[PDB]
Parts: sequence; C-alpha cells; structure tokens
Amino acid sequence: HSTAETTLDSFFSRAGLVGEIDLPLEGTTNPNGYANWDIDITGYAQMRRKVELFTYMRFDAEFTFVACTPTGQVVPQLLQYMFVPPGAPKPESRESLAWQTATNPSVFVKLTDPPAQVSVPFMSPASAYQWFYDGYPTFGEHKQEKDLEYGACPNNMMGTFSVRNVGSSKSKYPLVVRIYMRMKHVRAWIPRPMRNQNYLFKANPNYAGNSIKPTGTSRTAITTL
Amino acid sequence: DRVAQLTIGNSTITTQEAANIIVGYGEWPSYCSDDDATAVDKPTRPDVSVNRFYTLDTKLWEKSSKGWYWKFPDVLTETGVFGQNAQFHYLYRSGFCIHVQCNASKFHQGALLVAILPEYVIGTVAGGTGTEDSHPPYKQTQPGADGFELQHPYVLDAGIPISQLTVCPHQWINLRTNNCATIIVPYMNTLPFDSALNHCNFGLLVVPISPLDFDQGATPVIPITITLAPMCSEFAGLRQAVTQ
Amino acid sequence: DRVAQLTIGNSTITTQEAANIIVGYGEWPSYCSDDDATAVDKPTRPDVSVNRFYTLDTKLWEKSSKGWYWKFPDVLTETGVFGQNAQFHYLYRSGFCIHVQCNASKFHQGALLVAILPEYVIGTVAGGTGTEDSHPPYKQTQPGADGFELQHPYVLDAGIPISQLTVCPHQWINLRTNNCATIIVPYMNTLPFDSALNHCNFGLLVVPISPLDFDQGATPVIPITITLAPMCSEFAGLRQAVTQ
Amino acid sequence: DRVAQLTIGNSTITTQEAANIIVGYGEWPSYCSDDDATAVDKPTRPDVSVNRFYTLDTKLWEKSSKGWYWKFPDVLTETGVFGQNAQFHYLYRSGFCIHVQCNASKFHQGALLVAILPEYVIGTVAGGTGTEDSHPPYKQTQPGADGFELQHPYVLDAGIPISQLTVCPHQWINLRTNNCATIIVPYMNTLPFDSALNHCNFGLLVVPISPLDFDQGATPVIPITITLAPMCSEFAGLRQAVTQ
Amino acid sequence: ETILEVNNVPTNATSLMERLRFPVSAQAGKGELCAVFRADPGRDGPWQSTMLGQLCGYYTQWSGSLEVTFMFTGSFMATGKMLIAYTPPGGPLPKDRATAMLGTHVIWDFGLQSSVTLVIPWISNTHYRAHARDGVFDYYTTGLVSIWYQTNYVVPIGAPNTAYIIALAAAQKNFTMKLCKDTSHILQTASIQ
Repeated sequence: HSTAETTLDSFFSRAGLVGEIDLPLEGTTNPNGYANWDIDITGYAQMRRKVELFTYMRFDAEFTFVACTPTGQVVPQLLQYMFVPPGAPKPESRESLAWQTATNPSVFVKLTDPPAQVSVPFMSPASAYQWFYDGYPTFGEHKQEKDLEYGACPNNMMGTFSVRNVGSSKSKYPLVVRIYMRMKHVRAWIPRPMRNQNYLFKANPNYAGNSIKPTGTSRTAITTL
Repeated sequence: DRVAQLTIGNSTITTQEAANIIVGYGEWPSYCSDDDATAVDKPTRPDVSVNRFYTLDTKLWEKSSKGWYWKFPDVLTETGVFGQNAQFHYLYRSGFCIHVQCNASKFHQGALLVAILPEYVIGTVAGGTGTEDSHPPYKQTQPGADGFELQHPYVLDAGIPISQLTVCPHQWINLRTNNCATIIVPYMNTLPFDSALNHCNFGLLVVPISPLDFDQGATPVIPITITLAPMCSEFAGLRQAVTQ
Repeated sequence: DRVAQLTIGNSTITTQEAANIIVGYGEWPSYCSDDDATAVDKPTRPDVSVNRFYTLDTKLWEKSSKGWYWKFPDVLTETGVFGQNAQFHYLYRSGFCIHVQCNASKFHQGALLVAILPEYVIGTVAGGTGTEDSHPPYKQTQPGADGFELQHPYVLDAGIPISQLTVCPHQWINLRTNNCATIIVPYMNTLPFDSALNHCNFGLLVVPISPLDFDQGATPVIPITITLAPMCSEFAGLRQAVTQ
Repeated sequence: DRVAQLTIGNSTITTQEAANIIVGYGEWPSYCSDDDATAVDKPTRPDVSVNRFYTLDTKLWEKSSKGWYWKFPDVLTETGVFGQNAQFHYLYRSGFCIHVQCNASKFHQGALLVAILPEYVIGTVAGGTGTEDSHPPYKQTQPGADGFELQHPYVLDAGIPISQLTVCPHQWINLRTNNCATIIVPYMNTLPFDSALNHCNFGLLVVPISPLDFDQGATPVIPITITLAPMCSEFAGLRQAVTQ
Repeated sequence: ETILEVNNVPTNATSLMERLRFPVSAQAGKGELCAVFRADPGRDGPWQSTMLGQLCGYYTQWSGSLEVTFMFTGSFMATGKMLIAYTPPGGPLPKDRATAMLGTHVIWDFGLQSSVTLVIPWISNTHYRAHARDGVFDYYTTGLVSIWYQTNYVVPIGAPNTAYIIALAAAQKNFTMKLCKDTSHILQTASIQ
C-alpha cells in the first residue's frame, strides 16, 4: 500500500477558496468599480484549518481567479488584477494613477476568458510563513488599545490584491471574484493540535467562550455504545 | 538508566528515579552556522557564566491543581548573568536543558505531563460569549519566573486540545515511577537570532492529567520545582540594558 | 558492601544494611612479639573457645534516652571460657571485634554514635558545687555486661566533649541507612599484657545524637544489642580463679 | 619611533608625536603564579571585556594650573565591565597601560611631568600650624575618575619632593616635542591579590613643571586627557556587588 | 570531623545536648531560611565545639579550605532538598535564597546517602588568616554559611513532622597553621588543688 498520498504536497496541493471580492453596482461595499483585498488566506475555515495543522510553512503557490456576476453569469467585461507589494501605492479609485503598473505585476482578463492563473514564489523575508506568532511586532508599552497587534507578524503580510473595471465609467454589471490557492513545493514544520472550535476572526484564535463544544460526539453512558 | 547526573557550568543535578532524557526533535543545541547568520558583528559566547542551572520558583501540587506554564526566553531575563546579557544585547540565541522535579512517596499517586510547546500563543475566553475581541495581558503572556496558572487546561488556554500535546517534546512524572522529567531543547525559530524580550520561543507546560491523591497522614505538601539551563548561548547587537 | 558476614569461632553474624568495617587506628589485632614481651612463662592461646561472638544484654532506645557505655575487658570477665581464663590468669591480652546492632523500619528515624574510647576514665559531678572530691563507685567504673547509662552525655561523664568523640574509632547507626556498626579494635595499652580485672583498656559508647522518633502505631520497642568477640586472646600467670 | 599605535581589546590609540614607551620597573604585567597565590578559588579572567582603553575625564591646562592626580584601581571601579567585576569580586589584580594625551601647536610651550607613584598616601596641612592631627577626606584619598587637584605640588601633598618624583616610572609631555606619554605598569603590591575598593596600588600624577604659555590669539583651551587600559585582569572571591 | 554546634542557642542545664543538632521540618514552600553561621574556624561561635576550632586556638594563623558535612537524621520516608550556600567576604548575610544562591553552594538531596559535604574553598586575599574577631580583625573573616529549603521537607502520614540535621566539620588536605600561641581561654579560676 503506497504512502504517497499523505506527503505534504499531496495533502496541500489542492486549490481551495481563500478570498472573495465583491464589485457591485450600488451599495456600500466597493461601489466605485475597484477593490483592495488584503492578502490573507485566513478568511475561510476549510483552507485555514488544514494549514494551521503546522506552525511554520514554506511554499510556492498557484493562484486562480474565477470571476462572474452574483448569479454565476459570464459577462463580456475586462478586468485588471494588480499585486501591490507592501510599500507600493494602493489605488484610491478606478482611474487611479497606480493602475499604470510600470513595475507591479498585473493581469488583464475578460470574464469570458478562462479564469486567470498565475504562479507565486515564497516571498517572505523569513524562512517560512507562520500561522502563529506568539509575540508583538514592535517594542514599547503594550497598552489595552494596542493589543490589536498581538500575534501580528509582518513576515506574513505580503501586500494587497487590487481589482478594477478597466475603464473610466461605471461598469454595466455587478461582479464577484473568487480567489483560489494551490500550494506547491511545500515544506512544513512543527505540527499542532487541530482547530477545535469555530473560527471567529482572521488575525487570531478567539473562540466563543459560552459555546465551547466538545471535540466530538457524546453518548449517554461510558458502558453503552 | 533510572539514575542520572546533569553537570553544566558550576551546577550539578542528581536523580535516582529518572525516566531517560528527551532531546527535542532529535537535535542537540548548537551554535549558529556562518551561512545561517546575518548579523555581521561578532557575538558573545559567555559560556559557563550563562550556561548553567537556574532554579526558578516552586509550585505546590494540590488535589485540585489545573496546571501551570512558563514562557522560556522570558523566565530567565531577570536572573543571573544570562539575564544581563539578554538585556544588554538586542539579539539572543540558545537551547535549554529543562529539569522539572517533583517527588512524593510510594503511597502517593498522580501523573504530571511535562511538555514543551513552541510558539505558545495564549488566547482569551473572549468575554465568555465570544463576541468580545479581548487579549491576554502582558502579565499572562510573559509571566516571568513565577509562571502562570492555566484557567482552562483542557484547551491549553489557546483553543487546542491538551490530549495532543504529546506531539511535542514531552515526558511524564508518574509518582509511582519517576520523580523528575528532563527535556533538552534546541534553538527553534524561523530566524538565527531574535530578541529575548519581545519573543518567547516556546513554553513549558506542567499539567496534572491524573490527580494527586493520598490518605490523610502522609505529608500533604508536594512541591514541583523547575530547574533549567541555557545551552550554547550567543548574544549580539550590544547597547545599554533594556528591561522590555 | 552493604551486606557482610563475620565468622569467628563457632559464631556467625549476618547483616544486610552495614556501613563497611572500621579497623581502629588502622591495625588488626595481633599476638605479642618476642621482643615486646617480658613475662617468661609460655602463654595460653585457647583460640576458638574464647575468640568468638558473645552477645551481651539488650538496651531499649527511647525518645528520651541519653546513652550507655560498657568497659571492655570487663563486660566478658564473667562469661564463657573467656571469663574463666581471665579469672584464672593474672595477665591477659587481646583485641576485639565489636558489632552493635539496632534495626527499625523505613518510617523510624534517629542516629546513634558508636565509638571506642581508650582508657575511658569516669568522673563525678563533684557534689554539684564542685567542692566535694567524690569518686565514681565500682558499680559505675566497671558496670559489667549490663553496661551503665550516661547521666551527662554532653561531657561523657568525664568533662570532655562528645562532639569530638569522633577522633576515636567510631561508626554511626543512622536508621535510614544502616542497622549496625562494626569496629575492630587492636590491643591498646602501654604494657604487653595486663590484668583483665583491674584494668579496662577501653570503653564502648553508644549515644543518641539524633533522637529516635516515629508516629504512633509503628512498633515502639527499638532494641540496641551488643555483640562482641575477643581476638588473638593470650593469657599468662596461672593461679586460682580470682573474681576481683 | 615618534609614531605608535596601542591596540588592546576593541580600542585603538594613535599618536604621531610620541616619546617611546616606558615599562615600569622593566616588567610587563603578568598573571599570578600558582606558587605566589593563596586564594584557592578559580579566578575570572574576562580578558577583552575589561582589558581595553577607558577614557576618563579631561582637564584644562591653564597658565596657573598646579597639577592633578588619580588613584588607580579606583578611577575605574564605576566604569564598564571592569567596574562590575571589581564590585562583585573581593579580590582583584591587574596591570595598566596609561596613556596621557595633550596636544598644542608649534607656538605653544610647556612641560608636564607624568609619573606613577606606588602607594601614593595623601597627607594634610595639619591645620596650617601642624598641631592638628587632621586627615584627608574620602573625597580626596579616592577622588574617582574626576581626579583631584594638588594644593601643594612642591611636596606632592604628602611631604615629599616632586623634584625626585622621577625615580618612579615617568615620562614628560614637552609640547615642542611630544603630545602624549605612555607608561605600562605591572601589578605592584605585597600581596598577590587585593581589594579594588579599599586599596589603591598607585597614583597617576600629571604636574606642570614648566608653565603653559602662548601669545593672545592662539587657542587658549589646552586639554589633558587620560586614557587607561587594565592588563591581565584577574578577579576572585565572588559575591554580591559592593560599592565601597 | 567533629560535631559543629550550629544550634548554639540553648544554654539551659538540661538542653545542652541539643546544640549538637538543628531542626528541619515541613514548611510553606517559599525557600525559607533554616540556619546560619560564620565560616570562621578560630572565632567565637559554632566552630568552638570542633577539634579543628580548638587546635586553631593554639595558632595565630591558618590557611586552607574547610569542609562541613551535614547528616540528615530524619526517617527513611522523609524527603527534601536543601541549598547550603557559602558567601565569601563582603557579602552581607543573604536576605533570601535568591541572594544566597549567587555564591558558592550545593543543592542537597536527601536519600540513601544520608550526608552531603559543603566545601568552603579557600577564597582569601592573604595567604594566611589570623583569627577573626569583631572590629578590625573582621578583615580576616571567611564568610557566611546558610542553609535554605530548596523545595521542602516532605513526609507521609505516620512519620514525624520534625527531623534533625547534624553538622560535622574539619579541614581539607591543603589546611595549614602557623605561629603558636596560647588558647584564648584558661580552664581554671583559683589554684587547682
């Protein structure tokens, strides 16, 4: 019996949803034809629980962007995706000058074309990404107001992902962009207990203290099935 | 094999009821390679003055104790010459030899799980309901030498099962078998050096899985003492002493 | 090394919690040289009939005991064939193998100092004030096999500190460690032979330095037995039996 | 021979107008022999962390200056790692490399006598009349790093002639010739080790024998800086830090 | 080795025999202090009960390491760890264990081997030491010894809650004395009759 399907690559090299961006016509969520998604794969439970089985992880990845309207309808619209590394100017509008991408990598696709796919390397200044960082990013007094920074490691903050309608006028259709990630060439260190409770937030392991459920199923008596 | 002696620096530990020695992840502490390093300044390797056994506070094991934990670079930052170097230097690096000791009698019983959990991040009960994004105070994330007591050991105060804590370098202190646990930990971090003040490489957990018990008349005070020694300590980036 | 057997004559002693053997002043008992002797008559060396283990009375160790002592040539002068020879002959000479035994349990505690004090001269309290030149009675200077109890152990009833009694061949009986003391003493005197009746070469002191203690329920009767065997016994100057 | 460089520890001194180097009493500092020592504990020889150049305060040479002095073990007892070791340890031992520097121009003039006086005991003017047995205060016998100024340089504030101070390891700073003096002193005392707090092995004297002078217009501020480095430092008898 | 009277407190007529040993018992677990004494051999105090201290009285100066062996006389079921520390000159009597442990010390574990030896290494500035007394001659002090509870005296039901320790002291092989003089005391008041 082969042990090949339990290698790290077999386990993690499967694309899963990690991001979802909305570009509606009318609303309070990115209604100006552009959006800035903070790159963080910690927003969805399935993908998150798997990677959080290990403390550190080094890997290249393959990102696929599936775009369409909220009904799943494919529309003849041209979009522009741009990777904005930390420090680069984040677009403030659909006609922002930042869309010139003289140096940032950008992808131009129509929703009628098959989902855009691209390869990304391991771009952390650390030797691996940390799903858990037990510490603070800066020195000084750590008062109540700044406890927001506990567990925040900049070595995991890879930047922003920006999207827009390639134009100067409002789009004729409402859009949605789902982001999938497939890990390749994976190295992993230090396994940990698997998530036990429901996830509540992105930057931390908070759990609902009043709804602490058992790891699994329960029964009436220990002497009866 | 039941008896052992640990000599390092000018300190020696003895034991006649040991249970072998665990070497975390099968690796002995070592100094930083010339190709794994970045800081260009020549580090200080004080040796014998910092690589020795430091005995921290003692805890009392009660029939109702939940367990305690100690963050490691931390526990020593205000003790001996190790602490001074950790304060004067920006960068620190080192392994540890942890020796938890607790003896009773052939009529007492109980079992302690002594484990090392790297990057032991503490979580909060989130106001009970789970709607309040509260965070653990400095007094709890870095308790110092006095350690801190677990409020919800089942989830290690971090939402993870203690039943799986054995995937980490550990050892047990079963009173009917041994009276101490010895674990040797190498330097573990994603960086060759790091701050001994802002970062805690790992946490030491001592938790009673099988409650302490005995009949009235047998001495009721059963202490648990923690002794630990740095290994292959290196410091760099000298400046004035900083406490935090 | 914790176990031992002492066989001499037709007697054998066994022990499983001993603490080695002490040979007083690093010398084994021996017979008198032809150049160290004066008495011209050929001595008697009865061997096996007198060089064997004689077990004298037993004492009871109480939580308040002060200690006891035995003068040696004396303790045996009225026992077995050794006593007969000691009475019929004017001159006597010999070494001794002293084995003090006292066992308890792993729950009892206490420490006895077993020492040999050569020429152990007894003094009196001098009427308390120290103005009366009184002297110890025959019953106290030569107590026989029943031994005698110390009234002021701190000064060994002779104005000398017991804290220094360890400069003499000694051994301790620490209940948590051993249950007996073995000391081998050579013949010590300024003469090659002497009277076994008028002179006592040395005294055996058994004194509790650390009080006996235990919890109610554990057997309260803890005896201390004295067994001793002459070695290389020689007698000369035969005549009728004299008691004193 | 006019140029020189003194490197020790992580400090380097440069000079292009030197006058050779003096080695006090023709002996280089050395560690204590195994036959000259008494203290049985193993000493600490921190090396590079304490054997380096420490630059103490600067003095201003005026046309009317009398001279200053510094007691040596003392000047460093509150500085760097040398000071820490001197405070934590009872016993101290070491030699010194003293480098006094003072530069001017080819139009300034004057001569300083830089000498080392072992066991430099300070006396008082005895109330002027000489009938009052007064004594120098702690602030004057052990002035620290700030040094102290001489009130009566002719007699070195100790009733001895400065004209004979040249029988001691010395050197001169003649502005038209050199701009610094270098003297290397071995450990001198009647004991192998001694307290760095209670005892001052020697004193450094910097005294103007030929007054400073120049014409108005030439820079009037002419500093005299003292730089010194311990050599072969050894400490023993560890305990808590003591200031005095 | 001869018995060192660390517990030189009782002066009562009936309580003299208890100066020969000091108590140890179940505590509260905060590294409590057990006993303390100066390491000075020829000085008034505990060492006066030892043969070494007595022979010293006959010499003006001494040199060398000293040793003190502590024998635990509790029961077999009693356990415990103590910290015997030696504080070289200058160090004031350590206020707590965390301060005492900074000097020369040894952690003693009670077990089959009843005793432990604290070696008071020869750590002096001078080659020889004259007898230390209060005042100026305190210059020749050797230091201080202090016993602390490393953990605690633990015992089962049925075993005594208080046990005693007996200290025995002597000199090492490098010990030497010089310059004969008379002992400080003369055991006589009036003519001896």
